[PDB]
Amino acid sequence: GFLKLIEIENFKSYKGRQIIGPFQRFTAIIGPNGSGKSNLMDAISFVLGEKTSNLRVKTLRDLIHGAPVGKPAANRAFVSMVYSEEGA
DNA sequence: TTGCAGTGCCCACAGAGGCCAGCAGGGGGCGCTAGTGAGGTGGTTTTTATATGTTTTGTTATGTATTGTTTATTTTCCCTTTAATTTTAGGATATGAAAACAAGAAT
Ligand SMILES: Nc1ncnc2c1ncn2[C@@H]1O[C@H](COP(=O)(O)OP(=O)(O)O)[C@@H](O)[C@H]1O
Repeated sequence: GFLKLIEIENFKSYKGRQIIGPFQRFTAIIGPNGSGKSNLMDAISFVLGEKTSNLRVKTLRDLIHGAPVGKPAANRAFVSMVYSEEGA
């Protein structure tokens, strides 16, 4: 089928658990500069798995919320997707 | 002797014509002068002409500037040869990141 929606925890300006909306056949993510939007794609690649450098980040302990400043949100992060396919 | 018919003489006063002064006619020759007219001489200027001085024009010589000339040092186009310099593996490093182990903590 396709990807229904994405769930993030303590990752790239995403405090706590927030349910991102369900994804239709063609949606879009729009916002001004520095709004924290490419990080959604970074999480998509992350749950798919890829080396840290292409996520404009090193050592993979900087990916937690608040880590680039220097004060992490916690030592604990979830990311989770739900794939929706036909046959219910 | 006389009357009558006819003659002689003396005068005189118009009568007449030469004499004469007066006076007017024509044209000959001289005394004198006003007023031009022309001709000759002298003065003046003047005008042409001639000679001298100054300046203007023409010719000659020297210096400067322009054009040309064979050098002559660029200069620049064209070779063959290096001296950096770049590119391609090939090995080694490093720093990360899972992975396993060991250490609290809970059940
Ligand atoms: N964990 C984080 N917490 C807070 N701010 C962050 C965090 N990671 C990145 N940022 C900052 O958020 C800003 C938004 O950029 P980013 O999140 O990368 O996405 P986008 O490029 O779509 O704006 C950047 O200045 C980035 O440095």
